[PDB]
Amino acid sequence: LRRNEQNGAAAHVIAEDVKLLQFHVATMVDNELPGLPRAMQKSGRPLK
Amino acid sequence: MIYICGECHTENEIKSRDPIRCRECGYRIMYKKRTKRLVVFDAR
Amino acid sequence: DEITPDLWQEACWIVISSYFDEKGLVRQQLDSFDEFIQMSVQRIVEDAPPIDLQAPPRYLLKFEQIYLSKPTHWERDGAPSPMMPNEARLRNLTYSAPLYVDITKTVIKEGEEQLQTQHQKTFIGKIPIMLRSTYCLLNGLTDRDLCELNECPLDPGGYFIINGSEKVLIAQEKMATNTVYVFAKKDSKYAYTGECRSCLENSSRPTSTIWVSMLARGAIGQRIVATLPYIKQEVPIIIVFRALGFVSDRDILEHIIYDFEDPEMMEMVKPSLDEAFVIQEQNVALNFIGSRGAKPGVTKEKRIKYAKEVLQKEMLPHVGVSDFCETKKAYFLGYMVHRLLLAALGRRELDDRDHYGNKRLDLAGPLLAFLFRGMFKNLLKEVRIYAQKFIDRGKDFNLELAIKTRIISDGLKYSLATGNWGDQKKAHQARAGVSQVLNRLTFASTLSHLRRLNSPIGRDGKLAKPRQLHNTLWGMVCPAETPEGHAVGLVKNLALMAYISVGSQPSPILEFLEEWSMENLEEISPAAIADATKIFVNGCWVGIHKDPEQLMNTLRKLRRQMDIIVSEVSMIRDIREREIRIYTDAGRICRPLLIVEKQKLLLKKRHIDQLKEREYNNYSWQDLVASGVVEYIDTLEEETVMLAMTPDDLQEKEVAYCSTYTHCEIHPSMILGVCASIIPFPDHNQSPRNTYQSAMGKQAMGVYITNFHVRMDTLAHVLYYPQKPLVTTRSMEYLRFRELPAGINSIVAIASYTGYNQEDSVIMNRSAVDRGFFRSVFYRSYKEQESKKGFDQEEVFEKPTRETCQGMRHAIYDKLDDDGLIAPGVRVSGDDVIIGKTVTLPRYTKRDCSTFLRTSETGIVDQVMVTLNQEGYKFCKIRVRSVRIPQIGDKFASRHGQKGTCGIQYRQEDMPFTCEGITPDIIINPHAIPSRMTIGHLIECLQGKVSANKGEIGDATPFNDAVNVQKISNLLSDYGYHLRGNEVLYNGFTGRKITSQIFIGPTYYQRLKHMVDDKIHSRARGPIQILNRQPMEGRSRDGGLRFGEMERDCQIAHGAAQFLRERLFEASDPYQVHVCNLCGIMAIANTRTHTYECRGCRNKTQISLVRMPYACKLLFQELMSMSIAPRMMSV
Amino acid sequence: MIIPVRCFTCGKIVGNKWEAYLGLLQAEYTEGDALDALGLKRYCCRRMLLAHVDLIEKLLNYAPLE
RNA sequence: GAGGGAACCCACU
Ligand SMILES: [Zn+2]
Ligand SMILES: [Zn+2]
Ligand SMILES: [Zn+2]
Repeated sequence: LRRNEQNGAAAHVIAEDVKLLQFHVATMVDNELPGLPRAMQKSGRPLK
Repeated sequence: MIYICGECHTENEIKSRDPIRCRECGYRIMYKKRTKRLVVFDAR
Repeated sequence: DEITPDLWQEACWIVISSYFDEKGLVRQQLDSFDEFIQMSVQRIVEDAPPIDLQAPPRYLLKFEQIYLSKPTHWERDGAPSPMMPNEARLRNLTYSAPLYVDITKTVIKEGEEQLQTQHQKTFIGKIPIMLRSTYCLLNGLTDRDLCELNECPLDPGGYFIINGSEKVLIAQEKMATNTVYVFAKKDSKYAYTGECRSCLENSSRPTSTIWVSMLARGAIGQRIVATLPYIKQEVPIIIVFRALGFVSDRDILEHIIYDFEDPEMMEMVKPSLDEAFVIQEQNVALNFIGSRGAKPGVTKEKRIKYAKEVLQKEMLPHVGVSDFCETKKAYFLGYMVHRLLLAALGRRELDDRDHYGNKRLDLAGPLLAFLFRGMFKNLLKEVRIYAQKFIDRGKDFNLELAIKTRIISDGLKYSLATGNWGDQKKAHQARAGVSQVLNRLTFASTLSHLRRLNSPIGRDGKLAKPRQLHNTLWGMVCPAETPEGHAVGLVKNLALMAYISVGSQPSPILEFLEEWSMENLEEISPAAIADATKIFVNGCWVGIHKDPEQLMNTLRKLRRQMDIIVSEVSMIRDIREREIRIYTDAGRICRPLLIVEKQKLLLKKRHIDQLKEREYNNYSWQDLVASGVVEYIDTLEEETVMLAMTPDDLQEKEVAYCSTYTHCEIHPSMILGVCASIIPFPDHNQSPRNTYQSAMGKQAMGVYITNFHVRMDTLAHVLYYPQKPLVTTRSMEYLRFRELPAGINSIVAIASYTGYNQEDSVIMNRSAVDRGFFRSVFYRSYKEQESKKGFDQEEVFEKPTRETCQGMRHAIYDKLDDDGLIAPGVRVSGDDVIIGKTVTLPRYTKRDCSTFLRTSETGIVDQVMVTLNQEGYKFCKIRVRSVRIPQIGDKFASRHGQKGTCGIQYRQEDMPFTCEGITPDIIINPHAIPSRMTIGHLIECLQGKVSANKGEIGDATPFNDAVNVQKISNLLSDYGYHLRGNEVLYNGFTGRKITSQIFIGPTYYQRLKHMVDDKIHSRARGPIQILNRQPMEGRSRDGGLRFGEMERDCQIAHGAAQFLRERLFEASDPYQVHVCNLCGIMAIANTRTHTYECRGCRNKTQISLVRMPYACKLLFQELMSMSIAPRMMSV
Repeated sequence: MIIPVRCFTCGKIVGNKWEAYLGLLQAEYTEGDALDALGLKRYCCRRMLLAHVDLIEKLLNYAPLE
């Protein structure tokens, strides 16, 4: 998102990057919240 | 060293990094010799 | 001629011996796997649709005929070999057979004819093979051939070898499919609900469940709604009937209510008709259905297609899935609504979930079929992707490169290895523990684990009903054998003569019913349904019959002579409800019963005489089934039969309590399982003690298998001198307990001697123990392998050198030979190297990764085996042998739940003695008996005294009137002993007679696996965890004990605050941090340079030293990671 | 697995009696009469031979590694 | 003079 704001980019791709950053930060804090997919390790197990 | 073949009961010399195969019958499961060290059992 | 009552016991055990000579004990596993291999794999391949692919060129791929080979091994050379089960166990191979298939690829071009390519016998993966099944290499081999292959002939088979580990598929309970079950949901909006988990027969597909429910009173009236698959909202049932193609209320009520002269059914269907009056056309009803779908289409015609697809393909697949089969579906849905109204009226009883005729048992067959269905769908998906890619940009694709055999092979291997029944990426949302490592501590544990049933209800559930011993478990599930703790009642075991049905095609029964005067549902007016009998075949209402009694007589006659109807087909006449239900599907648990006609057994003396020469006449159990003498009755049919417990119930006078017996139990003691059948006199014990013995007979050390010298199991236990019991049951003749026994007949005196047997303890004779009494051997296997984890990394079996290897464990390495492996016959201790493996470090070019012996487990290297693994590296397995002499604290149990640790061992001159000089081998406390009421222990001791004096093996079959305590007492008094088993014992220390007379005699005891030397553990200081810096887990890692929360509460109540601080701070994890005196955050402290600096305050002098647990520092840093500021203030 | 040398309870020699006991049973003796002919009077010595399972015979049906 | 975690299963009081 630093790249997508340092050079020009569309509003929707910036919003999608914001959504992904929000998901990653929230799943760093809370990975068992309802309504969203669980953050998972590539083996398929969820993260702690 | 000397390994007994599991199937054909024969003893075979195997060096290190040599694949474990019986030179007679090509059986891949082989067993070590009983040791020559001296082991004492109390008869208890 | 009729069997006289004096010959009846001998005759019934003859027919039981014939049954176990034919079927054995693991017949359900082998039969399910054989059905899966022969029928289910081919059917799954057929039901998979052909692949149609267009960019244009059209390619049609059609999988036609499977081929399964015998289990073969391919080494890195590539030459196939017949792979033996011991080779699979030793080399950690998967005992699997390659599965080939015939594929046809047709090419359809524009302006060109169809082109056929016949890819015959195309390899698509490897199916793991159940041991001693049809496609196992041990099939049909005699006992001599099995011994020449280093296999135990007593080994049952019934398991798989996955990576060298023996895996058993535990049978899984489920609700029965295609059957209407009406329950009353509590504390819900529904007063009653009808449920049908509909699954189409002759195919492996998921079950679609429909809920025909009725709303509660609390609403002008109570209405019937339908919860359909792939429909979000509930739909009124009249709308579903209109969308099925019946718009008039008269036709819908004819499909629902069969007797129109019944007004209360009309009264209850009035609210549904009133609710769904606004829809009056089929298309409007389909629109209403499609408006509540998974994704409602914007086009109304798309909603019509979606609703039609739901109502045809996904609504009740078992009654019909093809086009124009809607009248059978309408009659079945009307039958569901009629059953709901019958439950609503109280005119029919609600269905029982715990009733075990409403349950099916998924054995290895159905479970492996579910797996293979999913994975063949995945393989076709990947073939479709590959061929799509090479027809999109290219023109042609190679089919042999299209198929990924890793899918089927590694999916079956993964699900059998882990027990997670599903996919590797979806392990969290799949059922676990379906596949378990096969218990090999005793032969009884092996048999019990091979005949194990499991309710897949979560063990955290605190409701009692699934755990309860249901009435319908008689003769099907052992009433004694259940685990203790969280899995009580949920994990069950098979009774000895219980057989789980394997499945059959309904087509012969359906044809016979079609031309045995049953009229179809399509060809009848509904007015004929009211007085006729509905006929269900695998839960499919196929027609009605006007004469149900002669129809059931004809069907029973056909099944009894093994005509059109096969023996495992269940046929139930619900006489009060006017229904005949015929079940041919798999998972129905049944048992054989003697047929009784007019208060007489059809088993005569001619059958018993023919069975006495089973290996001369070639008369077998199957001939007895074909004679119409015995027949298999399942739980649903057993609810309509009238069982005589014994033939004495038949030969009874003017008031026989019943003159209409239909069946007779072969022997009632056959209601027990494998582990409960070794209990002598189980009907003289309290039932929880029989449960405890059923638990502990799997922990008893004997000789678990005959070929234990070939096998290198991780844990193995072999008794020196296992004895068959002096007091046996007849059911033990088929558990092979006479050939692989677990225990010793012990002279047990029940006495209070020196106080060392109190509170479930035993005193053992030290002189007996010196003579080999209950001496055992512990075998432990250690596996290691060289592995090429990268090009530079190379683990190698070498004898290491101190000046060359990095990071040794300060141990001796001289006992290793120069191949890096210790030799057999060498004494080893806890700090000794047995496998010397070095890994190259990318002057210390390699570091030490040697395999060490487990600590405090002294022993002698019994065997060393060197081989090649699957991927061709050197693989060593070392069996170390240690002799376990009985010790204070070793667990011992009789066969009656009388567990106990050895409290002391006295020598022969210290033990009390009889006037003949007999000292007890074991002294147990009298107080173990009264609250337990294990009277079968006392009767076994008395019967064993009689047996050892007479020179015979005492019979302790449970329900036996020929054996009585008075008869055993008189027999004992005939041998010069007191009739009640008491003897005058003399004190060993003083020689004086004990004033009381001591009950003493032979009783079968078992040495349990729980030695004190496998449990004793102390830690002073040692290894700690990386994260929280607290001591480790378990004695195997030199860990500490948990001073848990309850211990913390207890030390709070004691008031010992300094002991609480010692345990929870400075015996676990002392730590020192430096915090700012202003902000309270942990500062940066350089103790070497004395630079105590706090960033965020520019503070270099107001820093304080705080002693805290390392876990509290970790907690505070985790909170700071969560943007919380825990500020430690020293003021 | 093999017959014990001693009776566990008293220490009477029973290891020289298993083949004699099998020969007596082959000679149509009852088990009690066969035990009585071998001098096993105490029932502790009689459970040695009565309850013995001779598993070594079936172990000898496997080809030896050594 | 001491270098993995996780998951699951069995068992013990
Ligand atoms: Zn060989
Ligand atoms: Zn600060
Ligand atoms: Zn004796």
